[PDB]
Amino acid sequence: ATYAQALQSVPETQVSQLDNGLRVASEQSSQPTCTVGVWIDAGSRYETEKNNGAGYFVEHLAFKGTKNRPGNALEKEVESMGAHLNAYSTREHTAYYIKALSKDLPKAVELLADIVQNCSLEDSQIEKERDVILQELQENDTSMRDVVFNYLHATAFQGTPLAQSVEGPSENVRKLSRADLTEYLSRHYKAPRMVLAAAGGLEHRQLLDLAQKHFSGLSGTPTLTPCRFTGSEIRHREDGLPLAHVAIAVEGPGWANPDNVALQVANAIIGHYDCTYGGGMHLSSPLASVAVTNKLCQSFQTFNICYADTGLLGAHFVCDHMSIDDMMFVLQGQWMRLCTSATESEVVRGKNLLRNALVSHLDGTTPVCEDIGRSLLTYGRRIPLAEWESRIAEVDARVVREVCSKYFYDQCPAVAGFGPIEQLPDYNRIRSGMFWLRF
Amino acid sequence: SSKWLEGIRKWYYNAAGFNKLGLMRDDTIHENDDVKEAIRRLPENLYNDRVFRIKRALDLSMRQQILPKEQWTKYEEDKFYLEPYLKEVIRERKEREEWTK
Amino acid sequence: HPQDLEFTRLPNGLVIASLENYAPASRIGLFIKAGSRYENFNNLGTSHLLRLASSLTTKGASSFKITRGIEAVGGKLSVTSTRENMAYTVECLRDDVDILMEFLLNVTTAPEFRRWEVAALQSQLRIDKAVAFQNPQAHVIENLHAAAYRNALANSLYCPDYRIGKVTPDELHDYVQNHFTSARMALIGLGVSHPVLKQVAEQFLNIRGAKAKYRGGEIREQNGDSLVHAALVAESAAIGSAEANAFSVLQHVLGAGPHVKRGSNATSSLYQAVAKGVHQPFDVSAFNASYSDSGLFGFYTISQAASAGDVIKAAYNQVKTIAQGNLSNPDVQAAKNKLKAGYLMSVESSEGFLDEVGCQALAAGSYTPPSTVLQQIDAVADADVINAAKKFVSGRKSMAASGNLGHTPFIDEL
Repeated sequence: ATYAQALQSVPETQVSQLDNGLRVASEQSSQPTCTVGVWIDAGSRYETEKNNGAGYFVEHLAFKGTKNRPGNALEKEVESMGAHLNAYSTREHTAYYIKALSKDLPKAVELLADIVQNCSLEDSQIEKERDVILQELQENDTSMRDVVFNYLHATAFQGTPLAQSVEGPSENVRKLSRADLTEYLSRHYKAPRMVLAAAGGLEHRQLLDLAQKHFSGLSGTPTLTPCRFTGSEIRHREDGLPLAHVAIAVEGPGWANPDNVALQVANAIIGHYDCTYGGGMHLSSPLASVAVTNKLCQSFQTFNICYADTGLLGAHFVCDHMSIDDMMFVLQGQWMRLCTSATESEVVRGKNLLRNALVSHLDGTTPVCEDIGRSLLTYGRRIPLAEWESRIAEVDARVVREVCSKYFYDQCPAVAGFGPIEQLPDYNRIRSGMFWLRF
Repeated sequence: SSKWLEGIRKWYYNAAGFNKLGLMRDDTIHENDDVKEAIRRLPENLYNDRVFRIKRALDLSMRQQILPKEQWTKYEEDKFYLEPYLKEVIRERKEREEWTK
Repeated sequence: HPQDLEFTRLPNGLVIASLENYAPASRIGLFIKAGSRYENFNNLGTSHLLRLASSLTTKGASSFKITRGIEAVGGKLSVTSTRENMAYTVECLRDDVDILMEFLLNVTTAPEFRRWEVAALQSQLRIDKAVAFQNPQAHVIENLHAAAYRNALANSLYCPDYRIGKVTPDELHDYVQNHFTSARMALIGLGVSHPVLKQVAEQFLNIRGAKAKYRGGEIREQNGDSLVHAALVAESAAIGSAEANAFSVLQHVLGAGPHVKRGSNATSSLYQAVAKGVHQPFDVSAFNASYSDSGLFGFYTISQAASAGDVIKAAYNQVKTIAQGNLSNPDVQAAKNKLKAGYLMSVESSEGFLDEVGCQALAAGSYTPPSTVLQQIDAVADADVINAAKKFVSGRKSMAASGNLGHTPFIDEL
């Protein structure tokens, strides 16, 4: 078997549309398990200034009492049939998904529609979850990485709704009453913006029939402006911490470009290193080789994040307070080396890393069904991986260096620093290190 | 033919002069990053004998006096010890070059 | 799907198994009985230094060529270790199985371990131990397995404080030569064919301790981190038997990890008992660890520094009153559905399936299909559950606790 063999033989992701704009999607395989969820294209981007945090609030309250199954009957029936249940909400997307057993398909679909469209709001529950969400705000204040990415979004999209954090500010947490939450629920979750995704050992006919049964009566019947990528520098100096956390991003292309595939090849070249890895001095990234040779940083991950027709092309390193500038210089040197004179062999290494990471990621049930949700919301169609192989074969060194000269080279970064960052350069030193006069 | 070459090599080793100061063949090696790597990869007792022979050689060139005749390290009793370490260092350097080419 | 899994013990001693599916990712697992339990009191931390030594030079391939070739085909070479087993798992796309097969053979059966790389790897050992024990759970479980066995299960996953730097390649050669034999090896393939693995292991391997007693005891740690951790653990059962299956049923009766995120865990009984007793931010879970000769069953609690004692007393009285004959058979069926779900959904993805199939083939020397495993989980009876809880009660305890230990019972005051 080869790539034509292993890529032709793939399940097919049969999709359909129920007559409410309800986008339903299934994928079948031979293992006896299922992953069934509702992906919803409504997060914190759609929330205004006074209603920040209601989405995170909903995904807290979505398991705490429906009308037909009250407060503990939902969790009792779920853990009585023996299934896992999970939910999250980013700044755009929100997912409720059940990892369940194959013979529990109709009960899972019934409980999932009851979670979606019939959430009760008892005021005892709103008091409990107000206290719990304030305590989780104070918990997530400690994890430095999420503080850094919230800094990075809040300084890269200054003023737009995209700078709103997921949980929202705390005074906007302790003041939301029930009526605003009911208005939120009755506005966002209606007609086209929800996908019933189902991966694993199920039947597409049964899944379509159960959607047709339970999501009847949902009866769904005006946003998404472009956003401003400002580019700035925020620093939160705190000298009582052992590590410096620095993220830096420029603007990425978005969801709908082949330039996204090109920058995925580039960030597969630059990529990730951590302090616990095996084999230090001989790694393929020159950045990682220098950073082990001189012991600059503890870790970095250099990456891409795409939002609806925008995105950050980012790099985030956790390093000691004595070598921020050296790590910064070597990072911008590697960016400009890929921008100007990147040869063919390292592009081939990037294509191999992209293929291996993509295929090894889309394996199992849960990443497959996550891919179905985010692929029907953002694109409009789930791309089979043969087409990703085609768009990898449409990439040589020339397209990579032209697109990296289009995006990395000579832009205004968003720099976000947290910790002991005195040796972090001032913003014009980042600019004079960004472009080349060939230095 | 055979021993004529051996006569050349033994005569050149007598007329070199470092054998008269208590040195062996691999105590007068030029240092680049390769030979610094090879010195770093040595064992302990040979490294201690290396720094002791070097320190005696620097003393006996400090007062510029050559050792008495009986303590000169003759040919074919010296250790050619650094050769496999330095050989592996040069092989790895050429391996990096011809892999990245 | 015309290809089910294939299984063949080559009579030099080793086990080759495979599963040819049409999945584009190819995995090669190589499972070795060389974990921490095969050490003595003189080469501690040789397992850990051996674990961090994947990328050293082999007889036939230097370390630069190994690292750059593996990352040129972009396969993941990972080394995972439990107290019984080490596991060299190398995965990639199916067009580059042969070169990674060769590097796998190199790292296994061409060991060199030169000295300067060993020193750099000592520094790597210390940093890895720090990153590992920034979690409290690892230190609690390591004091747990140190306080419940006098013998080979009391060997740590990690190298201790003082042996960092004083482990030499002599002990590395010794441990490799007498714990990597041709009978203690399971070569598992996912996505490859059986005759290719037969060629590999038939051509290129050709090479050719003591049971653990129960001890009973306690280990406490004054750490002052305002979260008392406490594990109360008694000897339960060896692996393989329906006795161990009954203890698995018992831990799903008592309480496991949270199935519902940000939930209340109203099916778990221990959480309801302690929540009736105590009104705090707390956590109680069960703990079933299983090994070849023995195994541990107990519970594992995280509480505030004030009232850990009330938590542990309430949980202990709950386990006693389940042991004295007070439970419901629909609760047993809910426990069995949880166990069926846990076993069928621990083998969905690649690495979990590889680990399950490889340990299952290596330990008992033979494979068992998943459907009859579900049938045997169904066949466990209720008097077995009551007798397993009675065996937990009537056995000697063992306790490991960490944190601000001002209000923790020791043995008698449980």
